[PDB]
Amino acid sequence: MTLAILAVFSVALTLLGFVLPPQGVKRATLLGLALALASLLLTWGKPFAFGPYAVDGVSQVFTLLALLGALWTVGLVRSGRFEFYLLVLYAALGMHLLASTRHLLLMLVALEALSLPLYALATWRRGQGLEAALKYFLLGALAAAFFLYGAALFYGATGSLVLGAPGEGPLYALALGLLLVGLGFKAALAPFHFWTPDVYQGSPTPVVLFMATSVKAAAFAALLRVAAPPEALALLVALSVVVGNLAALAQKEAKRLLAYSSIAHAGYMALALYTGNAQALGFYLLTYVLATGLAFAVLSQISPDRVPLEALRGLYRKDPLLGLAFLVAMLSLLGLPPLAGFWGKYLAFAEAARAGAWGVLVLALVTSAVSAYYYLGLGLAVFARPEETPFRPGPPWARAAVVAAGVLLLALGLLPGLVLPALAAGG
Amino acid sequence: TWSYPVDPYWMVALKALLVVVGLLTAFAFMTLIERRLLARFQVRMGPNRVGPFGLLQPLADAIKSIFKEDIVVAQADRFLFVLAPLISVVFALLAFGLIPFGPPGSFFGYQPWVINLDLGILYLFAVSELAVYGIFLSGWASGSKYSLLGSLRSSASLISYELGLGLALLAPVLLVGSLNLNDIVNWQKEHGWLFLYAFPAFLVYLIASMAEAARTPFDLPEAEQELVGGYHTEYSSIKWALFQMAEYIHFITASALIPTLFLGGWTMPVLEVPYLWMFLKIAFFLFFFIWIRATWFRLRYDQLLRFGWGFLFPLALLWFLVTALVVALDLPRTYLLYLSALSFLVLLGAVLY
Amino acid sequence: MSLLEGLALFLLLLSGVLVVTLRNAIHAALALILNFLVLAGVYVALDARFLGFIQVIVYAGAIVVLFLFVIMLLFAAQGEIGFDPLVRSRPLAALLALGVAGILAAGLWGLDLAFTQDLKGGLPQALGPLLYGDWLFVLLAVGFLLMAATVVAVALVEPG
Amino acid sequence: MAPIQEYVGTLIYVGVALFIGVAALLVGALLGPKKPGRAKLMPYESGNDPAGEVKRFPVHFYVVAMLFILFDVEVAFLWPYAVSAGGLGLYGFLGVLAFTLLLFVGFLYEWWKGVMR
Amino acid sequence: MTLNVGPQHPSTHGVLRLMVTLSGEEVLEVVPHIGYLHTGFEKTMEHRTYLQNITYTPRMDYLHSFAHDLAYALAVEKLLGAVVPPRAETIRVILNELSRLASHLVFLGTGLLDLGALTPFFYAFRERETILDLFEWVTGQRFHHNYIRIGGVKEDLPEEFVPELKKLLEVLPHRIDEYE
Amino acid sequence: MSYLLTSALLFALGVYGVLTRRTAILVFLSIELMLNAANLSLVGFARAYGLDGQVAALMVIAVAAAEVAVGLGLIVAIFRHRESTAVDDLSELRG
Amino acid sequence: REGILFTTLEKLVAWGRSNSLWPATFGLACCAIEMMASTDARNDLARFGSEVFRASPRQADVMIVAGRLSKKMAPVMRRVWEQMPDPKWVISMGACASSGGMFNNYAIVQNVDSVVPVDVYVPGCPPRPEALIYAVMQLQKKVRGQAYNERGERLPPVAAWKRTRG
Ligand SMILES: CCCCCCCCCCC1=C(C)C(=O)C(OC)=C(OC)C1=O
Ligand code: SF4
Repeated sequence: MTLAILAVFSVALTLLGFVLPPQGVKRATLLGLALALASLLLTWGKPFAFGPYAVDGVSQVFTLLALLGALWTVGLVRSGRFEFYLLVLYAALGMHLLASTRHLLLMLVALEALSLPLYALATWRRGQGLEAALKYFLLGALAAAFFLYGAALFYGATGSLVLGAPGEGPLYALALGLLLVGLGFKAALAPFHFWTPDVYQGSPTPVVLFMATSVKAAAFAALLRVAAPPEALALLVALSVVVGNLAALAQKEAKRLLAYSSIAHAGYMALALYTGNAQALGFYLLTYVLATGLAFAVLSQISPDRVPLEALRGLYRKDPLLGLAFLVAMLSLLGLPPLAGFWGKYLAFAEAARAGAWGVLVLALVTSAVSAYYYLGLGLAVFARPEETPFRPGPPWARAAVVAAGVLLLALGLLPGLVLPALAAGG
Repeated sequence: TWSYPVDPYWMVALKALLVVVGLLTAFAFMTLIERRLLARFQVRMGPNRVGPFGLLQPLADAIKSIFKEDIVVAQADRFLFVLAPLISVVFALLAFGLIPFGPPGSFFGYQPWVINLDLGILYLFAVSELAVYGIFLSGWASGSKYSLLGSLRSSASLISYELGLGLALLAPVLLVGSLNLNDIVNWQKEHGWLFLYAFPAFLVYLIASMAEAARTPFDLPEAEQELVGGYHTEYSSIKWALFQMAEYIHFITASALIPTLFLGGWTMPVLEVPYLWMFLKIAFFLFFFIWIRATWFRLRYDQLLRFGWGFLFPLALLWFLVTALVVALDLPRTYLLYLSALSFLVLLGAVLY
Repeated sequence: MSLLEGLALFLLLLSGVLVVTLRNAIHAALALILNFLVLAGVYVALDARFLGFIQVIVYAGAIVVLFLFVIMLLFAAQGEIGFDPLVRSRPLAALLALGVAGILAAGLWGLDLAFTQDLKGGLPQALGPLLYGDWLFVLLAVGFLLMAATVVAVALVEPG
Repeated sequence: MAPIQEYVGTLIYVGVALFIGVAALLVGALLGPKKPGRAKLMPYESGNDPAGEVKRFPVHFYVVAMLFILFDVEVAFLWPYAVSAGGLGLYGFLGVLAFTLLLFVGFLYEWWKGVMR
Repeated sequence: MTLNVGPQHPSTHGVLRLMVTLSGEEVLEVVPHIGYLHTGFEKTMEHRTYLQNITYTPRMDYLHSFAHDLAYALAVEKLLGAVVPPRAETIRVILNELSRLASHLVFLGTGLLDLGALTPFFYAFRERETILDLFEWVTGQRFHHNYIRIGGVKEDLPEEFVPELKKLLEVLPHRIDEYE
Repeated sequence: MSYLLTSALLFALGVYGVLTRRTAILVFLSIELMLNAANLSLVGFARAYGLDGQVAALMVIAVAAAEVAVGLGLIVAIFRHRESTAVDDLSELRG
Repeated sequence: REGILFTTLEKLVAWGRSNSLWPATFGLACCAIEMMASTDARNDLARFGSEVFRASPRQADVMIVAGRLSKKMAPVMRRVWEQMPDPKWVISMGACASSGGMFNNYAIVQNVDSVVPVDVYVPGCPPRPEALIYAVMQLQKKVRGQAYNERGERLPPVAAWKRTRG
């Protein structure tokens, strides 16, 4: 019964942007996303199913994450073009529809409906942004072709297009692989990750925030529904984490390195797919969403266009609260106690070990230890001597948001026993 | 095709050839009659010459068009230039057999039609798109950007109103419930003269029917009088003849389709003769359209697109939603009689201020 | 059946060869339109009739028309410009292409199925009740996708 | 349903018509003076450069055609609703109603933004 | 589109050459090119008798020619101090304004025809023919009539002319009202 | 089955298109070829498993149309001012 | 193949061409208004076969040269005559076209026969429209091979067949 509000506000603001200034359109978009969030809350553990549209714990949590990211990224952009926000609602709804169904075709429709406005919103006119959008677009359409051939061979392997069907042998495995190709591409799993670095470097910083949170959230919400076999899962995880972190070492730019860190984190998240707990993965993604939203909110306060690594140094001296929150986020992405990122890490690894895949887990853990190099080179430089650096010291909105995100990360590092019960169907 | 029989293959092919030669003769004589009607409109007179009554002019024209140096222009694409007229002619000739001229067996034994496909309007819609295909493909093929501009205008305008055609033609299918035209005709026999119910949509159809080269969008464009149109300005002997022939064929095709769908396809309430009344309504639409050929100016396709987009197609979709509302609630059909009568009275009475 | 079906498949295959081969955007587009015509023929052969005629109506009539318009407005006829050839990519991708064929061939061979069901022809008459009903939600989603795509393209140009 | 042989007949129709069409071209080809010269092949209008070399022509045609593809998709959706309407009752209609609004909004959108572009 | 709207094509009445610098459906800038009809009146008139020059003057503006012949007549009369009888003057203004209506008739015909509807070219021209007959009645020529003279006019109007002119003057107002 | 193997071959051909083609617009053409071959396979299995794949293929065609509209808008936007659409000339962003 | 050398076919095809003459006007000057009048609502060239009037040169056989031919305009006319389908005839309308007329000077070509093969001349200033009708009758009965000059000769039906074009 949230889709009602989403459709209403989307359609209304669509036309209203003609009569109303974009600022009022932004106010209405924020109110609409907040009301969708409230509707999600009041439906906590109250599944609502009309067609293949099925509201369950997975959809609930993951779409809540996407909503938080959307609210946050709308907070920053002051554009006098209301379109730059309308797509948000659109994009938001798309990702929601990605999570709330098991149907492959409607999943594809949701994929395109959320991905197109992403392709468009990366256009600040900046030349590199257009190259990024074009590369992302071509690879996305190729992945949609792969996923569609997977859906076709699925409908061949079973009379329905809903996951969980009995499933045949080699044909069903072939369909599973064809689906996993596109879904991992969308989720930044290797060797389907190439798009993410280019896209994150070219795209404007707040858009990269929205993507790296909500896109990955909804993508994994969809991925969990697949009957993903252990072997392909292991290969994707191994290659993803290895390539992501190793190549991340050499990066001199903040946003690109965050892209590689997000590839490695996709590798980490892909473990829970062994058992598909989706509760532990829910918590993992909550921690990651908080951390990345915070970090990219900081990056947006500094530079929407581009932020090199050295620019972030000395950030503490300007604002202590922001420097502390950024260091906390660095650890949360490293997965260090007593921070909730470590809770998500441990949860995913428990779900993996229960499935009995060991050597992949060993490689993943060694690579996560390797990651400390750049996690520190970003976390620790916070205190170093600031060189010449553009700084625009934000509004109070973003300050309070960053502080809340850091406090929530430290709290759920200390007290995860609050939310974790209410990440299943509502236990 | 629930209730309609099927003829042998050989008779199908021979009927095809017969309809081809009949369209040859018919469009030639209608070129004559357009010449004469245009002349009669402007108090000047037609060719009282090489006839006796003028009915030998098309033969002279056909003899001239051949031997007329069918030329392959250099700096123009070799193959597409040849191919395009064939496209425009073939896809214009076909998709006319579907139109029934009578009840089954009224062909002196077998069948008025050629084929009676279950999905008629979709086939017609496809070939309507493919005619413009041939036109502007020829426009490009000539390799003169002069003709390129004309082919672009052609495709843009004709395709816009080709869209509007669907939003118009929805309603009668809602009422009949079949996509075979003969069922629609029998529907028009029992309940009667579909257009009485669907006047507004019919209007946006008629205007849409003007777009398919008939005249007055008149930014078709013609080579004469403006930026020269496509599909000519480079064709000499047979291909230009083929283009204009196909244009006239689609002209009479639309002039025959408009009565069949909305008005009284032959199926007369009175005197019920198979062919003659259909041919009479065809000639009526031809005369009205030639009246238009003579009487009115151009549109420049900018205001034309503004008109079709803002005025025709919303009206068509509105009427379609009204009709679908009625059929879903099905309470009477009379509400449409009432609303259509009022719509016609309104669209007329606003003139007489 | 098989007699003409083989010929239709060979026409489809050759049309694909050209639509991936021909360097002239117009030649390619025309090969694609012939492909869609043959494809609608195949659809009709496969007891799904409405879909083939929509394929000719929409794709041929509407879209590849627009592609033609773009390649005529944007000359681009000799696509092989700005090479950066990477000649190694020519055979290699082909092998990968060959790869992506064999696996799929491997995926589907030795598979025989129930190719007999009483669809009673894929007329829109029988397609409606599924479409509006069980499938209505997908339809609303598609409509919303189209609304978003319109707004996207508009804001995509929107010169100021 | 409806018999398949009628569709087969449709193909035969083209086979004959196209053939006569090609025959016409052949006739036109054979009967001709065929005196090729440089000036006869010239594109147009007195010496060279009818249009010449300029920047790309207006994308407005692209706008119209994209509009057309989306709205023809709309029409292709509306036909199955057009045929089977009564059996689905008001419920069925309701969907298309909302559906229409969606694309109507699209149209209305492009109306309130306009294309001078 | 560096488009060459050629001389006499496309069907541009008054053969003229235009280099339309143009992208799309607007008009960036039209560079005109003329010289395709220069006949050399202002030169040949240096080699022709004054009386002879009435053979030259009307054939330049062929629509409103008698205004040219009239301007020439008046110029020479002022030059050498000639006196025009009032009857000559009256017939002069009558035939000149009659050719004015002829000019406007063909003007609207060619305007509507060149772009627009073809039918109303005929009716005006139909009326025009009566005008032309009038000239043929008095001058023996359709137009380009060699009638005026430096002193005055060639000869008197024949007996048959005046009723025809009254006929046309009685039918024209309804004709013009129709066109409007 | 011949039809579905043909779908496989056509999908492979469109893949070679996307890998091979230098210009954005022809890549998009190959993308449409791939999606439509997929819809062909959908039609075969819809004949097999009860008619749902037909409405599926219709919706897939609609989706392809929408993303075609947007992708062509983008292809225009990049190379309306810029030189040839050829995609190999875009290398500013490197790993 | 040129439509020649068979007793029946050549007569028949020449008959057809003669009666189907499609004019392509090359409008220059004041003769052209009388040329327009040759189709008006009092004397119409709407019977012999010249009703239809494709101003394009790709769709017409008969070229009516109506007016004074300034020399800058000569090569344009050269190409437009060359830009016709090959069975083409040139009619010289008005005094200015055939000879220099009263404009015997640097501005005008003193004989159109210089650039294009002139078939039929029609004097007058302007020639009455019916003089244009008689001119197209001359050309008509010419292409049938039914034309004799004051020397008595049968004249060849098509000029622009007798020139070593270049
Ligand atoms: C039925 C079509 C008759 C038109 C035939 C003549 C072609 C039009 C161009 C000729 C012309 C010229 C040269 C011309 O100079 C002129 O005066 C400016 C005209 O009309 C006002 C003309 O029509
Ligand atoms: S002959 Fe007389 S009417 Fe003809 S062009 Fe010359 S001056 Fe004009």
